[PDB]
Amino acid sequence: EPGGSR
Amino acid sequence: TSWRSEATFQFTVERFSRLSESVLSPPCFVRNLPWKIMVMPRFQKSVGFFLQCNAESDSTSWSCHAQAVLKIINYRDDEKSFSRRISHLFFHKENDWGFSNFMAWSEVTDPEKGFIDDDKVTFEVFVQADAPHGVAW
Repeated sequence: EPGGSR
Repeated sequence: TSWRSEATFQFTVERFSRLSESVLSPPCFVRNLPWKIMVMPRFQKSVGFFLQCNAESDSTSWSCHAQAVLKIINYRDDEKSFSRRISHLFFHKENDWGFSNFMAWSEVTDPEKGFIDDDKVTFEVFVQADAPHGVAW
């Protein structure tokens, strides 16, 4: 699933 | 104008096969905020494709909810372009959103697939954002 890059 | 509620912009990454650090596109203003495409290799292996919002600002009071279509353009046939959709509340602690594994690296760099040409890959973002909070009071 989508999320932040870090 | 920069107050537009939506927009489509692109960023072509050069020497793609040699990408080793994350790259950022110039800003595209929507709801008067700077939005940028972020690309990075993840685990050769996969392509990291993220959408970033107002990252430079030192403000910690802003927030903007937006939906968007992240797409890797297929130059040979746009129906073969691959895209994923996102919906996210951007703010200082979560200023970007996307997929660390958006596409297999081997697929995007496959010269026979149509996504890469002269080691260049074009990324596109269609973002629809609501009015921001904590910015223009």
